[PDB]
Amino acid sequence: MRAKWRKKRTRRLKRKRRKVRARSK
Amino acid sequence: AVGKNKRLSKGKVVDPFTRKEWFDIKAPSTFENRNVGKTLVNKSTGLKSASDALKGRVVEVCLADLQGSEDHSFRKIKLRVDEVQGKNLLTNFHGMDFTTDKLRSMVRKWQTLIEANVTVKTSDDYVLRIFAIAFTRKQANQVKRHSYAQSSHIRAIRKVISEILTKEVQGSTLAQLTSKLIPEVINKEIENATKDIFPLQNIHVRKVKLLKQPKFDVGALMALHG
Amino acid sequence: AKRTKKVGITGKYGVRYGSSLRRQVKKLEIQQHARYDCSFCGKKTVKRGAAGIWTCSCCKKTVAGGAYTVSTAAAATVRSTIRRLREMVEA
Amino acid sequence: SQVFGVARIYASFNDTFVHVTDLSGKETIARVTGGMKVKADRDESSPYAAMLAAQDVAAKCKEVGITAVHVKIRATGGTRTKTPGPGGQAALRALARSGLRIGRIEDVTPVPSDSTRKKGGRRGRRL
Amino acid sequence: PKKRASNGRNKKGRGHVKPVRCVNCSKSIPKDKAIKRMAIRNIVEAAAVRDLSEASVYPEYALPKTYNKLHYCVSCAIHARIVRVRSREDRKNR
Amino acid sequence: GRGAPLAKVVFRDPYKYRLREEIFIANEGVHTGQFIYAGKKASLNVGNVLPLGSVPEGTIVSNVEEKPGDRGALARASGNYVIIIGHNPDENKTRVRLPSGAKKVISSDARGVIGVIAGGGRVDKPLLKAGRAFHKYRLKRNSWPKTRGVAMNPVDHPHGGGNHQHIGKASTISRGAVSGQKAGLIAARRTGLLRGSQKT
Amino acid sequence: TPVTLAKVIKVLGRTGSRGGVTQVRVEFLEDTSRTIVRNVKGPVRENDILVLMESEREARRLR
RNA sequence: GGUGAAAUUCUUGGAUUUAUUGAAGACUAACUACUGCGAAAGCAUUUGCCAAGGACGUUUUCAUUAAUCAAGAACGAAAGUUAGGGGAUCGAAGAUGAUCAGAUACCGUCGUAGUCUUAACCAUAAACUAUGCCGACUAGGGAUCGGGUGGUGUUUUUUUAAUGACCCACUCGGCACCUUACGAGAAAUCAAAGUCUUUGGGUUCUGGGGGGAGUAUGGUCGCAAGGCUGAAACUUAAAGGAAUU
Repeated sequence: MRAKWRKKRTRRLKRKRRKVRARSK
Repeated sequence: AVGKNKRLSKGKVVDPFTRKEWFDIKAPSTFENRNVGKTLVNKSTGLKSASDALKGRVVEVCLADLQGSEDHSFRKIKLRVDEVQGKNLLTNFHGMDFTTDKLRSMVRKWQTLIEANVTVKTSDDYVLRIFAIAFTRKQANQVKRHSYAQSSHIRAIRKVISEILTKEVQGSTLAQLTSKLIPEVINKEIENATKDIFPLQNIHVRKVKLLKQPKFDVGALMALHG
Repeated sequence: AKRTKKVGITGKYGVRYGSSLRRQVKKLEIQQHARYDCSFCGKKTVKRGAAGIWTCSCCKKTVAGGAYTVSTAAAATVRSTIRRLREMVEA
Repeated sequence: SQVFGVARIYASFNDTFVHVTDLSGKETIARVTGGMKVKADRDESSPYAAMLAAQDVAAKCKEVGITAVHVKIRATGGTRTKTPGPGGQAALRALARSGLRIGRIEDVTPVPSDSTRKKGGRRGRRL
Repeated sequence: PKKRASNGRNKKGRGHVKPVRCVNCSKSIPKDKAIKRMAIRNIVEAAAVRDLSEASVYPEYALPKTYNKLHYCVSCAIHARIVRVRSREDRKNR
Repeated sequence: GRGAPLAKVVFRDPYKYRLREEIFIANEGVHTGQFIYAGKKASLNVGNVLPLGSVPEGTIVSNVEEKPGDRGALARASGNYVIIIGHNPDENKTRVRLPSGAKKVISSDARGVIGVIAGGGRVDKPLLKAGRAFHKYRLKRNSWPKTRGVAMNPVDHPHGGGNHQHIGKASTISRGAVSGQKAGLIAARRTGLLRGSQKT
Repeated sequence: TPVTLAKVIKVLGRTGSRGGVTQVRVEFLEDTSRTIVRNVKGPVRENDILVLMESEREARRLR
């Protein structure tokens, strides 16, 4: 897969993880 | 193509040239023999009339046709109709410009396109924006095939051209102004005053624009047609 | 001694009225309470007396201007444009 | 004699227009475009349709009595093709030897000076 | 690898160049990167001047020309055969 | 009760020995000691009162009137102006642009002050409190606070009633509705948030 | 149908994807000295006369 | 109207079209080039103001005040964020019509945010010359930009002074270009990537097989999206670079 789209998916996963951590704390 | 229209009228004959008539144009006396042509204007009804329709009209004619010559082939003028006394609708001077072919063949690589324009007015409350154009020249025995000019040289040439253009424009009327555009006399002292800065070549007057116009001026308008 | 970091003048509001509104009113209050100078003397003594009224203690001249600023950008643009038409008319 | 009217020929990649007007330009002698001559919806801008439209315009001008025509050609013009259409040359050639006598051949296509933006995106056409 | 000494075009020591749009595909390309063709043609085609001369008002005259500068992108030029690919050694000429 | 400051101008009576004091809306840029010239022959300066038929095209005016003798009708709030778009001599009428964007033709005999009204940009600081809003509305009228029709009782308001706070019927009200039925949006040509520029 | 008999003088070459159409430059004896480019389907040699229905139908290279 | 062909759609209340006028907004074609400036990003209309910078000349001055940089600071394409004006074209989302077994795309028509301007954040890119800065040397050739000097040189002037514009020769500082390899390099190629196994001019930063991963966490800045620092566990024997058939 293209590095740009992989990076975009990484940013989406980072946002999801940050939201999960914020809702947990 | 032809069979494509589904419906035409949203709500849901005779040939017009029978009513159409012919009217000859008369150019100002500042040019040579006029022989402008003939236009078609609707019948002079009691509501619109032919004269008022002819009032708002402009006719595009080449200057070579007016002069009856050849060297003025690449210059054309619009004639602005102002009043009509019947079959001899008189017109005035609107503006002069070259041809697209002339401009495109004029612009060439390895040269410069110095240009100038000043907003000025004549004596008779006639405001015209005079445009001037200039190209650098390759002198004899020159091996540098680009003829580049410094920005200071361009600035000085433009300033001098604007100064002489304003001097020409001031203290003159449309008749004398056109009678001096016709023989191409501006370029003479333009190149005389700008040749010291750079050799200069292909000196012409780009175009003029009619922005503001004084009153009808019938008395001196009649002078351009007798 | 920099008793505050970013809230500044709005520190009187405390934990209230959100953050964006507090920032907006902070900027507007800074513009309102800033001192300016009278064009007739050049001394920075101009203060705000009321809505659109800018008074002074030395020049003793009251100027009608913006609600929170002595001169507005739109007002200055309008004044310059009016001056331009006046010059065009008389010349 | 030899009354002069202008032709105002419009050449594009999709259609052809031969709209003869007076010298001033406020007239409607044989506007007739090159769309009704052929039933193809694709061959509108073709030499055959252009020649047919030019012949019709020449016949109408002969009926109206105009014998001298100036030609002012123009391309599509603007932020687009900029090149003259194939039908313009064919229409001019057909109108030449079909009656009226022409003069002062001139191109009048309007070309802007870096105005607006060309439609198609930064990547352009990707057919 | 390094297929060409000049990476895109003659852009050394300049950096950013104002871009232009292709004539047909309307693709935005740097001005120096556009293959510019100085097309000087005639608004009357071949074998038509003879027929256009005697069927024209006034004797001789006319004989004008059209002049257009076409900015073809690399893909459009390859497709329209404006420029043709050649061998490695022939690249260095001109 | 008015954001725009009031400027007091004294004018000598040309028919009797007395001083007549007008009430003027303080334009932006005016100051004490500045002379104000009101009339047709007066120059084009900020604060001067001139007939609309004498100012040039594109002029910015304020405190204009629909008809002569109205003592100033339109453009009287803080930070508003009227733009002279054109003049028509025959049956003299000045075409103008109002702050709302509507274009209306008015007689050239109408007079408007030159400049904009001071206190422009009054509504940028949020009220930030109930106290500021209450003090502002107290000097104007009894129009604050206002209770919602959903929380209103069904007899007290057509929108009221029911276990939940819902309108029930359509909020938009036709212009032909009689008094008592005009509760909510009136003659809603286009409802909801508009997307894009207003293009007024 | 107004016919025009025209005799060819020079075959340009074979055109078209399938090579069934041949280009030729042809003029007509009646009021000669003007020639047009036509396309022929069958085998055409020099000094061959063909009946054209069309006159102002200058053709183009086929595909 | 459009496309390979079509289709949505506007059309005897004038569609397209011709001619005139007015408003808006975007930009500075053609001139425009292996050419110019700036630390970089980046700058192509005219004029006026404010200054700033490079190059050249200099028997003018200070006298080593010098080269690179942890920390730190300024600027920083486009896009995005906050509050205003403007909002003419283009136009992510979206709305339709095509093509296709499927098309949420490539193709046709509209269309919000955005594209433009003011006051503040964003600190990013193939930000490339994938090439660090300063200083000394090393095969040649032509052209070009700015400056300087000499021509019993040309032309422009007032046929002849000045002032310019050209041609010949030289020099400094740049953008660069061409044939070759004394040499370097794995080769592509390089007058620097050379003066490195005949190994040392001064100096800053970065990397030790490919994934994990520019991820998690710990800190820090930011309204926000995100920016800087930055692993480990685990897995594999090939991941790669240049050229040849």
